[PDB]
Order: sequence, then structure tokens, then C-alpha cells
Amino acid sequence: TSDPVRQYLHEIGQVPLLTLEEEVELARKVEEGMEAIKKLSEITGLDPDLIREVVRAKILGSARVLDPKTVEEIDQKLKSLPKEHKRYLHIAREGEAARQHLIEANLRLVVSIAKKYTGRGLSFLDLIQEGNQGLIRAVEKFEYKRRFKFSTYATWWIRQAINRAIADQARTIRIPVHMVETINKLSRTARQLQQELGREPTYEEIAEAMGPGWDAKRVEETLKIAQEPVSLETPIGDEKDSFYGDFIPDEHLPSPVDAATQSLLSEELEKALSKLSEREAMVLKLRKGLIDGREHTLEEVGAFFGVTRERIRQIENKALRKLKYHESRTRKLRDFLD
Amino acid sequence: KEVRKVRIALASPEKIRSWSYGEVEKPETINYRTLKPERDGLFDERIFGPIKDYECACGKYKRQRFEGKVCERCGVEVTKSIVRRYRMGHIELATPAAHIWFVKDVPSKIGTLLDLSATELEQVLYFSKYIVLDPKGAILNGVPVEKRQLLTDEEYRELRYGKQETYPLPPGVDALVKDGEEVVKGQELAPGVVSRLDGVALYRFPRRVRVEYVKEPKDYRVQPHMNVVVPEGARVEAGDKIVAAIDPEEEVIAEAEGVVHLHEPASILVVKARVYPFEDDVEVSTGDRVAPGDVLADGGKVKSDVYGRVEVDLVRNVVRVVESYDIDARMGAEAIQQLLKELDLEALEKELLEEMKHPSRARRAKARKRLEVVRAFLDSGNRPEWMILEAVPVLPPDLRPMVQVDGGRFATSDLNDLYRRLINRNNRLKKLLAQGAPEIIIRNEKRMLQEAVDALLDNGRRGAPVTNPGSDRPLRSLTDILSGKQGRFRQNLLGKRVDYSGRSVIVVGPQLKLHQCGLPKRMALELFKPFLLKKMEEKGIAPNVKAARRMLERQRDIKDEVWDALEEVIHGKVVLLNRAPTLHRLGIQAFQPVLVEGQSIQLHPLVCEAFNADFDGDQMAVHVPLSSFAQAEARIQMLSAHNLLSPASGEPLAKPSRDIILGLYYITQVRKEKKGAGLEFATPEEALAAHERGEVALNAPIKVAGRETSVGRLKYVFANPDEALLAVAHGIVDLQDVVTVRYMGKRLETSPGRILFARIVAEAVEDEKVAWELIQLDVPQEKNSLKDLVYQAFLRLGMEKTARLLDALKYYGFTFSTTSGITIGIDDAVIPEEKKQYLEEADRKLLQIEQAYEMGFLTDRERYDQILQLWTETTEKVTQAVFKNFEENYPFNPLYVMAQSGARGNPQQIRQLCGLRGLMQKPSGETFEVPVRSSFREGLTVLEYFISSHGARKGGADTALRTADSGYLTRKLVDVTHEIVVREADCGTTNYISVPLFQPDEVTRSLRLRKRADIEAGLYGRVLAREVEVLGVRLEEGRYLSMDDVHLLIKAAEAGEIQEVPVRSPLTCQTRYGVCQKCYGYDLSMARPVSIGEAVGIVAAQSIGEPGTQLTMRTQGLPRVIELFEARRPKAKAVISEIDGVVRIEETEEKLSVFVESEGFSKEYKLPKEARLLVKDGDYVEAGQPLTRGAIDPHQLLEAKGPEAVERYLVEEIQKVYRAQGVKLHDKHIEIVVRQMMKYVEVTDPGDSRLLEGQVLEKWDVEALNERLIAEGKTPVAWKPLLMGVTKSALSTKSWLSAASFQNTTHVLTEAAIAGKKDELIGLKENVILGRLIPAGTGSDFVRFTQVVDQKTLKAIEEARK
Amino acid sequence: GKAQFGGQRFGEMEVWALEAYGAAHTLQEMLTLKSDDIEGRNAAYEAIIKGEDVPEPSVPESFRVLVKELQALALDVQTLDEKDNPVDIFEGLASK
Amino acid sequence: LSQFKDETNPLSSLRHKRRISALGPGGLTRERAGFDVRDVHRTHYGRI
DNA sequence: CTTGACAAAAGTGTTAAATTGTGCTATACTGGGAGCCGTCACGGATGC
DNA sequence: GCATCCGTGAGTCGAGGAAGCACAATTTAACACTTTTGTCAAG
Ligand SMILES: [Mg+2]
Ligand SMILES: [Mg+2]
Ligand SMILES: [Zn+2]
Ligand SMILES: [Zn+2]
Repeated sequence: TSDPVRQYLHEIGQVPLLTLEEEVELARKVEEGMEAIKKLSEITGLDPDLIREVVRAKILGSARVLDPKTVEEIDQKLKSLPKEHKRYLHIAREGEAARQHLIEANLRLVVSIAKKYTGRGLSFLDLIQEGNQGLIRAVEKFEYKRRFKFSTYATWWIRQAINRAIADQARTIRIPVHMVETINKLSRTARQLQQELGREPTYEEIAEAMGPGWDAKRVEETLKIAQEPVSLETPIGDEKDSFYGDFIPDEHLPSPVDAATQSLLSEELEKALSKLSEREAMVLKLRKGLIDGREHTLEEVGAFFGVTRERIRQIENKALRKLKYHESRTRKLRDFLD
Repeated sequence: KEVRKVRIALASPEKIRSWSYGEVEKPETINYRTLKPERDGLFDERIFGPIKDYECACGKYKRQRFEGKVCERCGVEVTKSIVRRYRMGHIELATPAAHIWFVKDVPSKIGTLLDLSATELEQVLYFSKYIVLDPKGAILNGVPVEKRQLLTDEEYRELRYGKQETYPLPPGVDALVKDGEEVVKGQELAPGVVSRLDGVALYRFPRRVRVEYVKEPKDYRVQPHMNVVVPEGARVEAGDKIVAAIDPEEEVIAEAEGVVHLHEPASILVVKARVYPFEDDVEVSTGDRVAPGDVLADGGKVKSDVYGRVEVDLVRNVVRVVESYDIDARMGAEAIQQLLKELDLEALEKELLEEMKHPSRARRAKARKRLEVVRAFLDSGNRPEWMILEAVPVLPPDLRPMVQVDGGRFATSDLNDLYRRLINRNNRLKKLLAQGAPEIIIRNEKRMLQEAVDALLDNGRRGAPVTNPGSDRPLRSLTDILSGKQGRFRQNLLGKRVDYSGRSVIVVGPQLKLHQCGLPKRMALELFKPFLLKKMEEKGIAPNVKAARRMLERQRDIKDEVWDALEEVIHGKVVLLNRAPTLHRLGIQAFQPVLVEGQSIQLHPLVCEAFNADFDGDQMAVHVPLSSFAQAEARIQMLSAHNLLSPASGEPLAKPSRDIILGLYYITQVRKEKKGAGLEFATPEEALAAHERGEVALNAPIKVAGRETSVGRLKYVFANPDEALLAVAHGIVDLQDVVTVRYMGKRLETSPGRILFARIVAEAVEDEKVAWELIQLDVPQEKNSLKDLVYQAFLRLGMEKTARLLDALKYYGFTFSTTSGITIGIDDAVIPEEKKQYLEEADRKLLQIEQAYEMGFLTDRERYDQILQLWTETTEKVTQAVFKNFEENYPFNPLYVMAQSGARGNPQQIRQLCGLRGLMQKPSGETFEVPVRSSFREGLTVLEYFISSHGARKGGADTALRTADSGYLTRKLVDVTHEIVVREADCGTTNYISVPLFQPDEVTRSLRLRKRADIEAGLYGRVLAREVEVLGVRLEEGRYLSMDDVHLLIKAAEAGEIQEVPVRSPLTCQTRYGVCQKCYGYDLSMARPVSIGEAVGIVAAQSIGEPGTQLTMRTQGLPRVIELFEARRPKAKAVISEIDGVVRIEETEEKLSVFVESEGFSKEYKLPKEARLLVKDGDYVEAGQPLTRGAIDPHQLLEAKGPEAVERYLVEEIQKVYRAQGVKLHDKHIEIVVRQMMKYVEVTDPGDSRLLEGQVLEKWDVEALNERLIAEGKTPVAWKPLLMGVTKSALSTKSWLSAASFQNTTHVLTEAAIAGKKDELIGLKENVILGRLIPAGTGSDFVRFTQVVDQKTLKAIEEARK
Repeated sequence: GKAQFGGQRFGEMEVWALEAYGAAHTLQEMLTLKSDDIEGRNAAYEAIIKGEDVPEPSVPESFRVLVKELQALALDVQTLDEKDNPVDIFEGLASK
Repeated sequence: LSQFKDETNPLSSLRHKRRISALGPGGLTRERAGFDVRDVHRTHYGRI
């Protein structure tokens, strides 16, 4: 009870292993059910996905949460078909039941596959569930006509699903599957060179061994990308009273000094603009975003004041020159420039 | 508006979705390359807001002009980035998940509502056993299935899918049962295997088919890849297919007409089912569920006869109905949610009220608990189904940041990992459900989802804690964030790091005043940086603030006028000096900074004892109050010179110390000579002439005619102190010689040192008569005399003159200790001549004891006890010899002077230095037979040093493990009495307590006067409830008892006129949420009646907890105090008489019994054989009076005698431990804490009220309810007093914030959320958490609204108004 | 820490000492103005460098973090006024 | 148990190399230790 | 205040290269690995 | 009434920072071309 893995193993131990004959009959029933669903969709004209969902819902019973009324209506429509079509309906139902039984009876295989993938960033049960998804896909794509046992074909899909899940879910910052494969290949090459040379290889040897198109810079960038983020709650010291977050300053919000100097700059600029004329000050505020908006272009301000662009530029330049003269004669605004 | 109350309640899924700005559908946090957050992720800008202010993700809007606008290209609202700290998300779970706080927090609230045990709830929630919500006519083992019944996996499968079994036949053998036949249990199917259940038996895989041609029993073999497509006993015409195969070449057909027979099955399937043959089309299909009377086939001709799963077999073309029931049984949090939804709280409350009348006590208790939960849910308005989460809230990303350090590495919190795991599991469950995964996989994924939710809410509570792969460090969940010593409450809410704060090593400053400290120039510049920038801007040092800051950035760019500006700034301002631990309230003191050249803080010596700070490397912190309120509070209330008396006891705390006491004692001690020492004369001239002859010494006590004087008192008569000190300066006489002086018109016979001390006091207080009345000139000035002088000066003059006197005493004591010549040498530890004789006597007695033991006159245990007693007696005799030698031969010996004056050392340490080290203890606790006969001066041996190391290490470990316990007890006391404040001048109560002046000593078995210290601690600064007439003095009601009044009462008791003093105490105070001014009494820190608004609860807690470290730990010491405050039942508890009566002892060899006999009642107590009975036959014992020596159980005493008796016992026992250690502590603090302990009662008779029998509530609330019921004529509620420890009392407070921040955060929070408790912010902790103005001190409503106005403006207002 | 140029820890015991003195305003400053009241501390610094008195402090950011984490634990923490009406301490930034 | 070396003076490093710690992986803990482990046993003579 | 010529700055519309995400491997594999340990005391239910 | 599992707690500062492979769907650097100014001559 306390160990989820123990409970899951106990649950999967209640389904007996499938013999070869049972495996063959279940695979044949699944194939016949899929073919019957295809024929029913071809005849009645309904969506194959919709028919498959209705059949699956009926097989799974009412213990599952599209509204059930349309499922019942579609089931009644299918049952209203003549005997030659109710035959295919029954074949589809048996195929769905056989698919459920076949999926239920291969959980030991996926557990055995996933027990070898532990410790790669995902927990054991997550690997088991992703392998279950891969097993469902394998059951969907399995073909019994080739006379190969189900384990051989299912292993490929189970390990593919497990590896894809590890690539997509074992890192806090997600990395695409192709980049994950690149990082894994780089790590393997680095390890091989490290064991061959008896020392840690430099980036040049790793890049040379990787192949064409690889240099030291690309290897360094790939290694930098492959850096897992560090936890903010890692203790430092014998006592458990310190964390990384206690040593990382917040550089987003403005400091009190920054806010104070911004307010001082705003006040000084407002006082300096008082020397300007009423129109010139307004033009400069519009052109520099002092009205909290994006800096209005010359044409926008001119249309606001009903003036042409050139005159707006000229008056803005004249007001700027006057402000420069006042600053030169006062020197009460230079310190804020930094 | 202003925040006045805080409400906590359950969050409905609709409310949770309302909070969220969007659903987080992906676990992606940020992009690895562009570093921008991913869409729909944990850090999405579209949900939680933009990273930077006024900038959308698409980069189209980048200004405040589009404020409050949502970009159409990207969806990110254009607003301030700070909303990223306040905007939450939500995760829509595929299936409901139960909140762990309401599952694993015993008692389980969900289990309490559903009447399900913890194990059953865990099994149902975590998919171990099914629970039935609708039986649907299901019968199990002959018993119909009832609702709310737990079904295991096997039972559920049996009820839902029927009974089926498969028996694998060995290869080659043929089954004895044909395909489609009913068999019974135990019937043989094959010769080697038998069935185990009755049902229809079906062939699984026929390996051989036997067709019978009619014209020929031709047989065909069936392989695993070949399947038979015809039933047994079926007529097959020529050409019809028989067996289908993958390859048509090997397909089996029929040559001619025949009958197909199946043989050699691989296995037999026995299923409990009904088989119906049919001919026409069937009306049902495989997988459906049918009921009796339903149509199956042939258009109604074939009808079902039993419930079960229907399946059509086209090969055998029959309909098989497996006997099963469509039972509605579910697991996980969905079933629990459905059950909680179906509950009707009103009907459940009515049923619980009906059950509450059952005589059974356990039934009543269970019904009371369940009814309390139901009433909490009803009154709060919450819904039970809200306890299961449907949408998981998501914390704002800035509270779980993924930041990039300056080194380029990414640092993220564990909450991001927990959210990622939860989202991954939820998406996987959604995909599995969409793909039609089987029941096992779906159940496992749902269990994983529930466990992920539990780990996110509280990691490690259930199952193995979730750890980051690659390490074993558990992830920090929300509960771990908000709970523990490192949690939010104790690390960022109750205590914070502050700006304008520095820290440096302290050094002693003797030249400083009592209200001054030496602040280093660099520290002052950095702490007062904004004020310094403003001052520099005011003058010509810098043009503006930015230029001044740039100037101050570089050390070499600072001019010389910056220091002058800094000195101008700090004028008048004060800074708070702090030293950790702040054991009592004087650990932070306001001082006026003085700029000094250096890097170390100069600390006044007198406050050192207040700070508990020496100069062996201590560090102190400096804090700078900013506004006018803070400066006024620091300068008026927090000033060092204003806190001269200890609030714990009322005695001075800033008093003369080691060097000051040493110097004052040295100058004020007189010389005793032995040259004459008895010679008698006839005339003074004869004594003088003998003095010049050298026969008699100057200070030798002689008799002139009849009186006993000395030569100094006759030879040197000084007309005034000036002449005496002038003669001292010339070396004619010493400060320690006894001469005659004419002071204040009186011819005193004293030393020039004592006259100089009198002049020092007179000049310090600037009043000769008062100074003369304050001091005692006939004794040397030890620590106690100086403390009494300081207290009397405080009483007679005030704080300012007392501070001036303290400064003068400090200066003169330092100067005289410097010039006197105190030094420690190896010969200063004088070895007495009696030590060798005592050791020889001890050796002879030990030899005699050993000889007697060899003779067999005594055993090992009593011989060891006798040896211990002998060595203890020898050690005591050696100590007495050492001190007698010092007081006879070397009265000015530095060790003796330091011990007597109280400057340093105690008689035990002086003995160890001069006498013998003594007995030492083994690590197990036993004492060694041989003592350490060698002192430190003579030098110990290797073996003796090793023996003493055991005791030294034991003491060190005791101190180490005792400091933490003392601090934790102090925290408990603070958290239980944080709400106690003086809230009114007088509550008008008429109750009081009679403080006894006599103790019933048992060795004499009579009343004896208590010690003066105890009476002072129990009566000083208290208001008399009733007028007392003693010694012709009438102390009227309402008069505060000063020290003079306490001494008068003590003298009256010594005269046998008064036995007990009736005083008003906090125990009898009727003030709600605090005390009153007339009940508390004096503010012991000021020796005046307590000011309204003082936080006396915190003062009391700190005063009680400060000397906890000094208490010896080794039912004795600090553990005794802890068990007294927690109201714990002692292991060696005493036996008390429940009822009063005559005692009768029935001591017998078989059993020991004590009988209490009354007029009609007789009680029996079976005492242990080894019980130290303290009562003999023929005694009248009262209720609750002890019968055996030991510790009284407080609960038994409360239930036997009453609340007053148990309160008195608790106060007395707590104070006894402090008395035993010499610590003086006023009883007001202990009484306040006990009153907080006795604040709760338990209802016994509900009466005409909605309260439940056995419910525990507050005494004030039940009293208010009783008076309200009486007002309109209703039956009052009967309540019984209840005593609980400080922990339980603090945890059950009405305000959930303080309880959550104290201890058991999860339990307090879940109870508050269920009950919807609203915090009224009454105490001090809640206001601290919210950062508001605390309702104490200057923040009290009594004084907060005071208005100050001048004359001119007030006159203008009156003239303009009237 | 000195290396990180940090402030001095004003733990629980110092708060208890301030409460015992009754210095309500000093304690409020040390809890809000000097520790975590972002707007409060910025305004106080601006007032001090301008020669004015610091303004009245506001709700600390630590209490906001408390409220947000309690909400994340699916607990509805609401601050009310004298008339029991809800009071928004986030200035409408967290309101949809 | 792998501690940052204290080499203020040669005596500092010399003592640090000769230190015996009851804590560490698989050992006692600072607040899980009673008086029994912290006392000087009679057998510490000449060894600790 | 206006009326035309220029010369970049930014936005629009393809273009493929780079990057990203999903599908697929057919002898046969069918229930996990790490712990693991020196503390005492006090609620408080959980049963006998 | 009693043995037993479970949960919670146990001082303050400071100074300690293990596949690839093919192929299709999505993004974007690089240009090419109108569009929009910023500025300059002309008074
Ligand atoms: Mg010290
Ligand atoms: Mg004379
Ligand atoms: Zn946008
Ligand atoms: Zn009162």
C-alpha cells in the first residue's frame, strides 16, 4: 500500500501470461475488428473514428465518464442494421474486447523493459506508463500474419516511447529530441575519447571525433546548452539553514536609489522645461514620450497642432538649443546623464 | 480602506478558476535558446503577464500608452511586470484529486464526515479498494451489496465481470467434458485437472478435429496459427470451410458431407454463465449488460433470465450471459467527491444530535467530534466537496522564479519541478483516456496523479518523499515553504532583514555617558547615507544627490567636510544597539551615537550586564530609526538611561559592576590592625605616646578609658572632608585608615574613603541631605549596598539624577580600582594551615571506615555514603578555613575582596583555587570515592585532571542542550501570552488573591515567616484590594504597595498582626484580551504604576524565559519549570486526598492503604510500599492535600480543590525553582502565564444553547453566553474549569494567524479553513505578520489618537468657530 | 552577509523586545519600511534624500507572498474591513 | 567529512588532520545526540 | 509659416535554411532496487 | 485501562554559494521592395 510500485506489480500479476495460441487469437480478433469497423464505416457512411469510439465505449461499459446519448443513438442505429451488418458489429465488439485483453496481458513485458531505463531523469512509474502508451501503439500496429511473436514487435515501440518520454520530460527546460540525441552522441564520443586518452579530452578532439561540421565553438555551445538548471533550495553548510536563493539578488525591480534618481531626473526636467515656451515644451514632451506614450513622429505632432513637419522640426530644434543654453548657463542637469 | 480582519476558507473550483488568468496546459518553462517563456507553460507571458513593464511578447506594444490593453498578436496584456508576482494559474485535472491536508491530518476531516477510518480512506483514495455508490441489485456471497461498502479488486471483478477460470490441459489428453456443458464444483474436466466452480465449460483451442464423412472418421490437426470456424456437432456440406489459416494452401476444407467434432482442447474455460441458443438475428451485441426479462434474440422469443454481461458467439452461434451485476463501484477522489456531494449536512447534524444522547462515553465523544466538524462546515458556509481539488492553483512564476545568475547558470525552485510532474501526469492521463486505455493503466495513472498532487501540496507526508533524480534531497513543497523553523512565517513574516543596519565588534568605552555609544565613522557614513547626501546637497560639498553619492562611492574621493556634515546629521539622533540572543527586552537599547576613529563600537560598561555582553569578541548590530515616531520612541522609551530597573524583578539592572564595585569596596573598607589589639590606657595622651613609641598601631582597637576606639580616631581629627582629603593627598593618612571627621555638624569616626564616597554621592546628586539619607556609611560598599543605593536614588530623585550618579560612581570606581593596586599572584591564593590537618583527619577517618568495613560492621552502599558524607564535611571545613584565614590574616587579599564585594568569584571557586577541588562525578552520575585533594595552585595530577574532565564535559553538554530548551520555552511563553496588554485603567472587579506571608514548614509543622525576597517578589508594586490596618497605618483600598509598604507589612507580620495580604492580581483580572492598570500594579522598569497600553504579556514571557539558561539541568531545575508550564503529569506524581476527612493508616506487609474518613464517605488509596508518606494517624487532611512527598499532578489538584488552588500551586512551584537558583522574578509574570493557561473551560451541560457537552471553549465566551441566556431567561450553560499547557493553550487561540505561525501550521490552517475562522487581529503577532501598528505601546487605541496643539492655533480655532 | 552586502537579521526575539518596549512605529518601520515595502521603501528613501519625513508604510510584500502561497494551497485568504467587505491589497493587479 | 582545510597556522592544519567527528554520512547528528555520546568515557584516557 | 528633392529606418512579402516534432524500426525478451541506523517527550488515535 | 504506531517539536546572531533515421510541419535570417519619415534647401 505504501509503495506504489508494489501495488502496481500486484495489480499486473493478476493477469495470466498469454500463450502463443491466445496471443494469435487475440491479434486475429483485433485485426478482424478493425476490418469490421472499416466495413461498417464504408457501408453506413459514418466516421471510422466515431464508430470506433462508440464500440470502445460500449465495450468499456458505463464505468467511464461526447455525451453518452449520442453513443446510445449510434449503437441503436448500428443494431438496427440487418444480420449481415450486425455480424460486423459483433466482430468489432469482439475485436475491441480482444484488444483490451491483449493490452492488459503485456504489462509484465513493459515493466521488464522499463526497469532498465531507470535513473535517467524520470521515475520508474512514469517510464512504465510511457511504455504502456508505447504498448498500446504496438497493439494498434501489430500484425500477426508475419508469424512473429508479440514481444519482438512490442519491445521496439515500448523502448521508443520510453526514450521519447525521457527526451521530452527529464529536463526542467525542455530540449527537442534532435538536440537530445545530439547531446547524447556528444557525451558518448567524449566518454570514448576520455577512456582512450586516459584524460579528459579538450573540445578540439571531441569536435574532430564527432565528424564534419563540428568545431570547438559548437561543442562548447552544446555543452553549455546541456547544463541542467540548479535548484534554488540546495543547502550549503553542515546546518540546514542556508539556500542558494539567499545569495541571489533581485535585479529586476528598481532599487530605491534608482527610483529616487529617476524621480529627481523627472523633477529637474520638468523644472527645466518651464523655461521653454508653452508650445515648445509640449512639442518636446510629445516627441520624447513624456506623455507616457511612444515618441510621436513629426507628422503626428504637426497634425495634432495643425502644422507642417518642417516647422515642427525647426521649433523642436530651437527649443532643444534653448535648453542646451540654459543647461550651459546653469549646469544643474549634467549629473543625471551618467 | 483599512484591513481589519483576515478570513481563510476553502476555495471552490469555480473560485480557483476565477483566480486564474489562464489554464497551464504544458509543462514547458522557457525556451532553451531564446530564453523566452513557452506558450501555455508555467512561465507563459499570456497568463501571468509580461516579463518587463509595458511590452508584449510579440514586440508590438512597448509603451504605457496602451495601458490595460491585451495585444491581439500575442495575447499578452500590456501592464506593469509586477503583476507577474500576483497573477496565478490553474491546472484542470482530468480526474479529481483529494487535498492531502484534509486526508493525512489526523483526525481525517473527510473521514470524519464520511465516517470512514484512515486506512479505509487511504485505500479508497489511492486505488486499493473499491467503494459502492449504487449497488444496482448486486449480491455477494449470498449477502446483497449495500451502499458505502468497501470492495477489494477481486470482489469488484467478481461482481462486475462474473466468475471465470481457465484450466490448462496437458498436451495430448482429451477433456472428458464436451463443449457447451454445465459442470459442478469438483467435477473432473480432464483426467489430470478438475474444475473449481460450477458453470459452462468451453473448449479454448481444439488441437484435433474429427469429421465423420458419410458415404470415414478422417481427422485433421490444428496448429496455433489455425483457427476452427465451425462448432462441435455441426453438419458440414462438401466444400464448406472448416479451419481457417494464414496460408490458404494449408486451409482445411471438407471433401464430402459430414459432422464436425472437436477434440483435444488446449484448455477448458469454465464460466458462470447462462447459454441461450438462437436462430434469427440477435437484438444485443457483445459487451452490453442485460437484465431478466430483456430481449436477447429472435425478436423476443429468447429472453434473458439473469443479470450479466452478454456476449455473442458466432462460431457456436449462442448468446452467453455471464452472471454479473452492473454495480456502481469506484475508487480514487471521484468516489469521495460524489459521497461528499451526496451528504446533507442538516440530516447528518440531526442524526449526530440524536446520537449525542447515548449513555456511552466513547459514542458521545465521537458524535461530538463529528458534530463539531459538521457545525464548522455549516457555519463557515463551505461545501465538503470543495476538499477535493478539481482545478489545482498555480503560484505566480515570480514566487517560483527561474532566474539567470551572473555566471549564466539557471536557478529554479522545486515548485517548478512539482508543477512539471503534475502537468506531465495530467496530460498523460488525458492521452490514456482519449486512447481508451484499460482499467489497470488508467487506475495507475490516476493514482500517480493523486500522488503528484499530494507531493505538490505537502511533500513527504504520505509515502516516500519526492526527490530530484540524481540526488536524495526532498523537493520543497508549499507546506514545507510555509511551515517549520525555515518556513515563511518564522523566517520572513515574524522576522525580517532590515535596511540601515550594520554590525561590528564592541569594545569598552569608560569615557562615554550612560546614553552614548561609540559609532565608527565609516559605519555612521554608510548607515546615514541618505541623510548625509541630503546634508551635502544642503551645503556646497556636492551639487546634487547623485554627485554626493558618486563622491561617497570612492574612499579616496571623500573630502574632509563630509565628516563634519555627518556629525551635523547625527546631532540629536539615536541608534539602536542589539546583541543576539535578545533574551529579555533590554537586549536592544537606544544610544546617542558618538563618532570615533576606528572600526569597533564603544559600549558603556554599565549596560553590559543588561546586554549580557563581555568584551571577549562579542558583536553587536546597529539599527537606525528613521521617522519622528521611531526617533521619539527610541529617545523616550528605548533610551539606555531611561531603563535603569529590570522589568523582571524591579531591582536596578544598570548598576555598578566588577571594576566599579572593586574600587568602591576597596576605598570604603577600613584597616584592622593587630599590634595593640587590646591594650588599655588611662588617658588619650598615653595612647598617643605609645603610638609614637611603636607599641600600638594606628587602627589597633584599644580602650582609652571605658570606650573602645583606635589611635587614628584620636590623633587625626579633621574639621571638614576637605582637610581629610588634603591630608590623604599628602600621605599623612590613607583612605583605609579610621579617623575622626566633622561632617554635616556630626563628629563621625570613619575612613576618608567613606567620607569621599559620601562626597561623591552628594556631588553626583547635587543635594547633600538627600545623598546623606541615601547611603549607609558604616559598611563597605558591596554589590548589594550599591544596588540598594541606586534603587533609593531612583525612587527619590528620578532617572536623570540616577544616571548622573551612576556615571559618577562608574568613573570613581574605575579610577580607584586603577590606583588601588589590585593584582592576582600565585601567592594570593593562600593555603590555610588547617587544610593539612583536615586532610589528615579525613585520611584517618577513611582508614577507620575501611577497617570497620573489613570487620563486616557495614555494607558497601552505606560505606560509600559515609565516605561521601565525610568528604563533603571535609570540603565544607576547608572552605570555612580558607575564608576565616582571609578574613583574619589577609583582609585585603584580592580573592577575598573580589568574593566579598561581589565583583567576581564565589566561595566555591575560591575554595577550588585555595582549598581542595573536592569530589567529582562519574559520567554515569556516581561520584568517585577518592576526591581531588589538590587545588589549582598546588596543581592537579593527570588522573585528577582526567576525573575533573568528566564533570567539565557534563556541564558543557548540559549548557549546550539547555540553551535550546530555554529558548524554545521562551518562544512558547511569548506565543501564548502575546495578546496580553494593559487595556484599561480599572476593570472594576472585586476579586483578589490573598498572598500568604507565612509558609507551613513541615519539619517544624508550623507557620514560619517567608523570606524577605519572596515577599518582595510577591507583593512589591501591587494594588491592595482591601484596606489594611497594620501598626497604626491604614493602607486604603487601591493603594500601590511600594518597597516601604512591603517592609511595613513584613514588620507587621513579624509582630503577629497580619497573616496574608489581599492584593489585586492578573489572575482575578476581568479585562478581555488583556489586563488592567489597577490589577498589574507598578511597571517594574520605572517603579511607578503601569502605563496603559504596555505589552505586559511579552514582558512577562521574556522575564520568565531569560533566566532559563541559568537554571541547573543536571523534576528539578529547568525541566521542572517546563513540566510546570506544560501542565504535564509527573512520573513520580504525588497522591492527594480527593475529599476532606480524617486520615487513617492501614500499613500492612501485604499492602499499604490510606483511608480518608468522613461523616458518610470513605475513600481508599493504595500507596506503593516505598512511599514517603508525610501524614500520620490523627490528622485532618483537606481536599487536594498531598499524602506522599512528590510532585502534585496539576489536573488532579484542579479537579479536587479548584482553579484558585491549582493556580496558586503552579505559581508557587514555578517560583520555587527560580528562588533555588537565586534568580529574583516577580510573581506577576508567572500569574499572567497561568491565567493564560487557565483561559479555557469545558461544557458539561449544554442547557439552552447550541454548544455541545464536552466542548472546550474560552471562559470569557462561556460567561458571556451564560449572562446572555440569563438576561432573557434561559438555562445557563454549565462549565468546568480546564487546565492546559502553554503549547495547547497557544495552539487553540481564536486567531489562526498566530497559531499557524507558532506551531502545527498545517493543522491550524486546515481547521481554520474548514471553520472559516476570521482573525480579528487582537494580539501582537498578527499585526506583525500584516505589518500593521501593533495594539500596544504607542499603537494602543488609548494613546494613539492624542492631539498636540499650540496656544495660538487653538485660540484661532476657538475664535473662528465660536 | 557582509560579502553579499546584506542587512542585519531582525529575528523574532528583536520583534519581541520592540513589542515589550511598545515601540509600535519602530517595529512597523523595521517590518515594512526598511525590509520589504517596495513602494514604501522607495518613497521613504526619496523623502529622506529630499529632506522630508518618510511616508506612512503600506502592506509588506511578505504578506502578499503569504496570501499567494495560501491561495496556491487552495485556501481562500481574504482581507476584510470594518464592514466585512473584501479589501484588495494588490491594488487591483491580481483582479481579473 | 571532507572539510575545507583550516591552515591559518601549521598547528591549525595539524589539529584539523587529527580531528575525529561523530557526525557525517552514516553517523550521529548534531541534534539527535544525547549525553551518552557527548560524555568523556573512562576509556578516553590516553586515546581521545 | 509654406513646397519640393533626397537618404536612411522600419515594415511588408517571398525564399530556403535551420529548427522542430512526429512516425518507425518485426528472432525473442513478460513482476524493483535500495535500504538497512545511537533520541526523548508529548499529544492522540487504534485497537485489544 | 493499556501497549503501540504516527506526527511534531527540540535558541539567537554570523559565515558559510546510455539510438538513429527519414520526413513533414514551424520559425526565421536573408534579401527586395514600397512606406514613412528626418532633414535639407528655398524663401
Ligand atoms: Mg562574549
Ligand atoms: Mg591631631
Ligand atoms: Zn503583443
Ligand atoms: Zn482587572
